[PDB]
Amino acid sequence: VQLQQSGPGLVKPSQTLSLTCAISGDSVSSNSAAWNWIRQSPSRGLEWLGKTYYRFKWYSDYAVSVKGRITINPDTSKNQFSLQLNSVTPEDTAVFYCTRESTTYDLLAGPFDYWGQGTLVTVSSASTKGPSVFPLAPSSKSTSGGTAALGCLVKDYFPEPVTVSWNSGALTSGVHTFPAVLQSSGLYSLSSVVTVPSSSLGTQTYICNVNHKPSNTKVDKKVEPKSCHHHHHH
Amino acid sequence: IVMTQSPDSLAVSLGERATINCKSSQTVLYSSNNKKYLAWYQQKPGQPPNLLIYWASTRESGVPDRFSGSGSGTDFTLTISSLQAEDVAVYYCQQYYSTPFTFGPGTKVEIKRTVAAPSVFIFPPSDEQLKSGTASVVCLLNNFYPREAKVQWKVDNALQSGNSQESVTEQDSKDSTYSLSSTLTLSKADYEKHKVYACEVTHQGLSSPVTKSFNRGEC
Repeated sequence: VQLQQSGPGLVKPSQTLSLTCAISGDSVSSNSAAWNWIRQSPSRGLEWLGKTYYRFKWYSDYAVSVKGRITINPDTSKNQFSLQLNSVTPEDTAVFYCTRESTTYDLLAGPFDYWGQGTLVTVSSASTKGPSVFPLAPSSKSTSGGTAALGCLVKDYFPEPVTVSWNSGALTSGVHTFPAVLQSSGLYSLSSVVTVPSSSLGTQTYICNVNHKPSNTKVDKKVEPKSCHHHHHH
Repeated sequence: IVMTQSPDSLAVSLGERATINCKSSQTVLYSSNNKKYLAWYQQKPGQPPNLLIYWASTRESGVPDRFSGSGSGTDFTLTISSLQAEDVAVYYCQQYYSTPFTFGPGTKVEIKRTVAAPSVFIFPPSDEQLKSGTASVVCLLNNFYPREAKVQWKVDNALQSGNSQESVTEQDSKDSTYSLSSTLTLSKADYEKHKVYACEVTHQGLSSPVTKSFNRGEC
């Protein structure tokens, strides 16, 4: 069983947040499941929003905090279900999760046993801005004991999030992708660094793959030791 | 049904036991079938919660047996019999006894390990960025413990303020360390007015503050 959510991005205030969760390995009409949305925010923590489920017809139940603003609709043809939240305000910004509640016969409730990956929806009137990606080149100042640190600086984007991978996902050990910082301009920046053997910088290639889904921006940057043209006197 | 948890957090050494408490404001033991409608989840940063325990005491398939749950219909515990590095996370309990289903506020679990000094690195701005008119200098503190650290920027030995931002990682799931990135940002004009760019790092693992520096336009 896998639950795959639609991507992150901006919703303008007073408009309708709209997400989808695509199910594989199970049917959205399953007699023994209910299909839920959960939101996770700063201080409200994890909060159940609603669910739909098929017993002999479709039923939906919704949290009182979103009464009259929410719909969760099944799509039997694409084996999906939706979340729509009406008239969103900036305070609706949150990570949203779809999840399966597993039930059986003579049990009318169960835990959330499978979860989507989460979608950060940001409510704001600002426009998206894609990042600039700059190399953090390995140098004498980023080495230590057989090890070299290198990275990418992902600067001036909006909204969160950006995805950073290295070598298309083949490089994961020793990677630190830092939490973004909020710049005074309201834009975000982060860095992603990796520690590699200094012995093999000549034979290995290190490419940071940056994906800012809210703006449909993908950047690949090759990061290499920088050639020297200065100190002009020796 | 308000769910509360205790403690709010904990940090203990590898191989120690940890118990996390959870309470529901009314009973979630169902008289009809004598089941407790109580689940526990593990959540790591960037990931969805992951079901550990349900029916208060049944371990979910694929969950290590060092996780167990027990409870009384209103008071519940999650126990990790022997804490492992990959257990750093937030642990939530949740009742599914009555709508609306409600979650506890979470208990954050961190590993207490031995002191480890940061490896300090510095990166001048890229030529590509400098063409854009801006210079970002990055100071990197790699794989240190404990999380407390102080970075100071000095430009030609003058202490900086108001032009840097930093952030720290979550705790590493393998070596239980933290890493920190600090970025000094100047205009290209301002950057090119000075020579020595340095970050100075104080940490419990360092007998005296470590300074990492470069000379602009020198190599």
